[PDB]
Amino acid sequence: GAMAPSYRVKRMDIAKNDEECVVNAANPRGLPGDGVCKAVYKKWPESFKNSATPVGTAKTVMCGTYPVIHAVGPNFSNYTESEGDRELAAAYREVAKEVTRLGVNSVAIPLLSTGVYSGGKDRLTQSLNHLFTAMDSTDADVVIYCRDKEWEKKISEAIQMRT
Ligand SMILES: CC1=NN(c2ccccc2)C(=O)C1
Ligand SMILES: [Cl-]
Ligand SMILES: [Cl-]
Ligand SMILES: [Cl-]
Repeated sequence: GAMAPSYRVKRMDIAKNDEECVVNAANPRGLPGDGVCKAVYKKWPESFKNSATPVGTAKTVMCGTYPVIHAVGPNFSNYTESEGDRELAAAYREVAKEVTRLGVNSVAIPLLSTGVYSGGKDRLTQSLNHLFTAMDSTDADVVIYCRDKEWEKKISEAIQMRT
């Protein structure tokens, strides 16, 4: 565990993270995909051996000794708001279980079910609150990665609000 477990946000490519493991915003089929998933495939392609897993789950595959936690959030184009919310909360609970099991002191994590799984809705607050619900009982330093300047400010505000 970290001496003083924290949350931080950075606006940059999660493939360049400075943490002990990474969470991939994966598809259920273990395909290279697009966005974060494609960046993760280019950086850690070995971690996509037998990475397919159902929606609402996380599956860890090593790239050398570096753990890639493939977390599959729901695609809100396909799920109802209710069932999508339940699956999104579940994926983050499975990430917290894997982070704990691995014994890492830090993890790099994107906001699940934003971008192409958002069903065209702004889900910053929904996704980030599920992240906090799962990760608050863990003692890893959490570094959230985003690409948008306005999202950086909103995530930073939400972190600082609760300190
Ligand atoms: C930046 C981002 N904007 N969005 C977004 C998507 C739909 C509606 C509004 C906003 C993301 O998911 C990431
Ligand atoms: Cl970058
Ligand atoms: Cl997404
Ligand atoms: Cl973003």
